[PDB]
Amino acid sequence: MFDTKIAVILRDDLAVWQKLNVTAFLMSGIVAQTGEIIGEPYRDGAGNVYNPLSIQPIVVMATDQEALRKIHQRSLERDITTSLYIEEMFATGHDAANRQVFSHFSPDTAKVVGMALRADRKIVDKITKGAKLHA
Repeated sequence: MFDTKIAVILRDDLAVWQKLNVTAFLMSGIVAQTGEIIGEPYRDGAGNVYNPLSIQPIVVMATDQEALRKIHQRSLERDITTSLYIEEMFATGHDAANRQVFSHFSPDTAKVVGMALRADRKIVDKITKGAKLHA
């Protein structure tokens, strides 16, 4: 059990492939930020070894555009550093280009399609208010 909680919030209108793509990228940021979540390697019944994974549970949620905006706004207000993915980042597969386009928007104008955060559990619940757990 953990002081913190990991949450991923997606824009509900995304295609399923888009939700999976965004989740993958958001989580890469979460691991980069807190390498301590990675555990021991997985080992199967034949002696095969696999990547170690997050030891901490990950809650996935979805909501609408304007609801995702306030969640974004709440996280900044609470001094949380988040992973963030905007709609325009679907237009290229290049880190430099996507970081560039990302810089063209602010929280009041961005079209956020996903966000992930890891923060003290009570804080996370306040930030994510409104969002629905994903089906």
